[PDB]
Amino acid sequence: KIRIKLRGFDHKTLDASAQKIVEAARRSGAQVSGPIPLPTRVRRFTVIRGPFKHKDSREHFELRTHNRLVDIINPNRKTIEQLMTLDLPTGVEIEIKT
Amino acid sequence: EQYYGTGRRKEAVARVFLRPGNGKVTVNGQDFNEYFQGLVRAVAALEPLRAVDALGRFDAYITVRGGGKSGQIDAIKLGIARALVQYNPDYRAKLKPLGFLTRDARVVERKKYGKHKARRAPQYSKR
Amino acid sequence: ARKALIEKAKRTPKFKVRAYTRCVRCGRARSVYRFFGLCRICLRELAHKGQLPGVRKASW
Amino acid sequence: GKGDRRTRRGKIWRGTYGKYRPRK
Amino acid sequence: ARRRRAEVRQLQPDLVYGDVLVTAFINKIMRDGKKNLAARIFYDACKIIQEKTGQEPLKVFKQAVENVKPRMEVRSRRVGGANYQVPMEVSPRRQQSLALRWLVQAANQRPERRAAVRIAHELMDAAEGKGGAVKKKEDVERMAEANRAYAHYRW
Amino acid sequence: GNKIHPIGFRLGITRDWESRWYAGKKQYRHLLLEDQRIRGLLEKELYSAGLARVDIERAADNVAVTVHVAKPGVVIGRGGERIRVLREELAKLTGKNVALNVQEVQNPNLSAPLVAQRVAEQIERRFAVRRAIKQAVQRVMESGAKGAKVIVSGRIGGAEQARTEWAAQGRVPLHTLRANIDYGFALARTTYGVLGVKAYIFLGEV
Amino acid sequence: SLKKGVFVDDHLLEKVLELNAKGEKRLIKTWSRRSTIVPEMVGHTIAVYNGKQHVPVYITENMVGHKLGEFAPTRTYR
RNA sequence: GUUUAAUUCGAAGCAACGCGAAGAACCUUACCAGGCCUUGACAUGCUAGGGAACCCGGGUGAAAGCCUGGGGUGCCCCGCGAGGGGAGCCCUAGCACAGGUGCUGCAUGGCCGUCGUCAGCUCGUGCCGUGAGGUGUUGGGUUAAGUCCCGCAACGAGCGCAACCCCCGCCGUUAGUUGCCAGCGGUUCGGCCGGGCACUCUAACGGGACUGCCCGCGAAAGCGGGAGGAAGGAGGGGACGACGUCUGGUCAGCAUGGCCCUUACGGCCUGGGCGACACACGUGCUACAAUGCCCACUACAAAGCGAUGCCACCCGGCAACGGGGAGCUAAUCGCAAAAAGGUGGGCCCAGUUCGGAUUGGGGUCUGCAACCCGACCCCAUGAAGCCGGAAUCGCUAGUAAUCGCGGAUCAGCCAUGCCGCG
Ligand SMILES: [Mg+2]
Ligand SMILES: [Mg+2]
Ligand SMILES: [Mg+2]
Ligand SMILES: [Mg+2]
Ligand SMILES: [Mg+2]
Repeated sequence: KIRIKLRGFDHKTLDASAQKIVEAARRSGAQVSGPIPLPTRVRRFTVIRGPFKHKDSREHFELRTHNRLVDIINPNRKTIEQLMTLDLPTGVEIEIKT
Repeated sequence: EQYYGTGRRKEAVARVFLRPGNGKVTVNGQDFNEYFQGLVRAVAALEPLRAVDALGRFDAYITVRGGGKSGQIDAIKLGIARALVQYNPDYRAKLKPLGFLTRDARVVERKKYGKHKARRAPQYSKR
Repeated sequence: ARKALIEKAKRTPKFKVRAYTRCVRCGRARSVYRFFGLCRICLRELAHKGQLPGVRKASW
Repeated sequence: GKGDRRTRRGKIWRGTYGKYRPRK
Repeated sequence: ARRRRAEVRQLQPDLVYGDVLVTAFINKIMRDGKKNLAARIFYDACKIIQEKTGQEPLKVFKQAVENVKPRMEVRSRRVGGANYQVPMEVSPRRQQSLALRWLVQAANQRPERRAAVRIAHELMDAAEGKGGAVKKKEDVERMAEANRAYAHYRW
Repeated sequence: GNKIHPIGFRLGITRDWESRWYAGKKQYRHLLLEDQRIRGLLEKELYSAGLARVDIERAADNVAVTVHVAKPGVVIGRGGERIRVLREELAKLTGKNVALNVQEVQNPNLSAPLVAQRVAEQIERRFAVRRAIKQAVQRVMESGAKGAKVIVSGRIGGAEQARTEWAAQGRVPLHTLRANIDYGFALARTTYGVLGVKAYIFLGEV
Repeated sequence: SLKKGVFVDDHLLEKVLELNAKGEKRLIKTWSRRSTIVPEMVGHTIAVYNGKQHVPVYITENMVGHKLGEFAPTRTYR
């Protein structure tokens, strides 16, 4: 039941993690509807290349934020053990909501 | 009991749904006859019927989703033909050669830095 | 006024009246972002470097 | 001076956020 | 615009009538990116000669067209060490495109308060040979065929 | 003068960041704040060992810092009176889960800065530029490399002019993605002043 | 536009209200400007700076909503 | 340019002039004027007095600054005790000092522009020449291209074009808190619900387009095609910018040599200035109107953003807005109403129910504080403007024009400029 999203600026670190979470329950308890890809959120920053007069010639950067979601349909008292056990993830943050 | 069509042009979305009816063609309710009251391309949205001599025949549920008005029409001029072919597939050689079964994608150009409307560079002053 | 102005941007003296920004490494006045705390300069010379997580170079 | 200190003219040059705009 | 000779765009024909020529004109009156707002003028004008007489608004359209398409015309071209002008015939496609832009620009000049009035008149007045679009047409030929003597370039 | 930052062009692919953590909305700078001085602390304290890289592992509260140096025998201390007291004396500004690593180096002369580090160190001492790079861009290629390029510029010989230099053998396709090329950022405060020692080291493909 | 509430600088009332315990004099040398022309003070003369000097003026009934900083011109061109 | 006391500095055809500025009310600020501070606004180290630290206040003084007061009194070497000492921190004195947007971009590092997205820059072997060197890269043709072909005493390669990266055109799967009666069951007939994942949409990996095939043409690359295919010959945009010139731009983003300033060329405050105006240019903004302009009614977005913030909604307000407060730390909540569009009435060519500059009075709206130097709104005042000379500007496709929607610095503040979206 309990709710978690997955937020990472890189899908590779996020999808894998999203694929990683599924292991700690879908192969520990009942089936889980796979990850739910939210529309990716961006933080679109374009900056003038030059340090002085050349106002044009700018260059663009993005701090993309890839959001994905996973919902378990039967919170199993043993699978949740397998969750916190996975203390080897990556540089990605996640939250748990009820 | 029906056939579905997809129609996307100019990032517009217009779900197309053909049924074998008689004369009901509306859009999200409203009424295609009068949703689009006051147009010019209005007849052009239903073309793959008189070109197949079959307007007084089938019926169509219509759902649009956002997109540009002409892009909402020009996409309908697809999902019609982008349907039917499932169980009505012989509807081809009097269409593709004449030239309907294509998206005619013409997506806009993005604005770019150091310019204005994407391609109009500012005034140029050698002086 | 290099090492003389950033120090002012700390004590917070007069009312919400002189509350402005200041880049960290570059210490530059304007062109500073509230997200990175970096001038448009003191950001690139770390962005292209890579000390700016997720800050790739855009492309679209 | 369109959008500055002490006139009344026009604000398509000064903006409005934080200016006098609703916050909380 | 030097090497390969480009591609002429092919246009979307009309819906009402069955001819590209019709659309070839409605897009021409179109201003400010306002498309439907133009076909009114045209088709409001069409729905006048239907009431004016037993003249169909299309089967007549083309006659003033062939009364606005000229034959031979000039062209400015640099030779020797100064500037003169050279005549020639007229490209048929250009002959067509030259006609339309001639036609529309004759509208706003006509003293007519409304809209389609400015359209049909220069059309109709050129259906027999007494229209502005005819004057500016022949004037070129008047400025051209008067230069028959330039028989060496010509090509 | 063109050719923007090769790594800055890499970055979002191939070689991943010199750090690694998501950050929230208003806590980004709050973490970046003390994240940078971590690097800035060592780029003149840990130097006499050849520094080329410093990761940063975070996610929440706990921070794992990994260093990439070639000569660890001096940063580790006679038995720990360095590497284990550098950690404890690192929390003093950031009370965080004091963590550390030291990744070995099997072939130093293959990392782009280490060269440029070695060059400037060699440039500072009154040494022959053109013939301190020729030896360098050769011993790079010698160490199993397959391409290199090391450009310097400044007051060569202290003369009033300022011509750059060259020292390269092979291929350095900067404009290609899969190339995987590290890039060296050096600096040389000297008698006459400030230099600019760069370096490209091609490596492989795919 | 002076909304619900008007103002005038602090030490001004220090430098202008003591001028009325006996309805006192006129001489003054201060440093404020953005203040509001005080309807309760149309009976003195006020030292108002411009950039290099203080240039005053006798206050007159009509002067109310305007500011003390207008009677002291700054950009010497006119 | 002109001037004021200051109108800080830089930028100088193409490469400056809606440029450093994506923050000139004070500070930002670098400028002027005045007031004041001098081991400081900062960092490291030493000596001495008081003291730990740290909170609070007053008089005056424009502020800063100056003088003063109440408290309070920690951590380690002893001693319970009257009482010796020390690390840190603070104030006052001597210092070592730092500090400067001061100067030189012609002394530099780094970063940027131009040529220029031009298509060139070269190497290994061989050959020709005493040799420097040439050839290869030249000739014909073709292309966006040194792209490629033929020939050629040359044959191959490296940097560069391309391509490997990103967004769109098509589709497959995965997955369903947006969406869906496309099929059904309640409906205040709303996707509100039960319910379901094709469809909508979303974001990860993938197939797909390679002149592949065929009818012809030029031997050759290539070309007119055509079929299939979504697209066909680069499908359409992004980012990527070689050797090198411009002794190019930047000591003012930063670092830094050297000269200088150190009782100030350092530092703090109030006010004033870069908005000053007989002028002229640059870039933009509304127009000078019937495809036109107002009023009322009636639909469609794409992207972007936001908890100590976004603001529905209720009332009040003839209006910017005020009090209350739903939801939303975010595909949910909101900013948010989009304009051109469609219907219907007016205005029937007028200097106009076209345009809003100026200006009088009157308001709410943020912050110590709105005259020079804010909006929005009301009663108006309603100027030139009737299409613009010599010239000159961008633009080859969803481009040009037109119509509108966001973001980025922020207590407020230079945001009609910029960067994105439709
Ligand atoms: Mg990449
Ligand atoms: Mg298609
Ligand atoms: Mg230069
Ligand atoms: Mg207007
Ligand atoms: Mg209103």
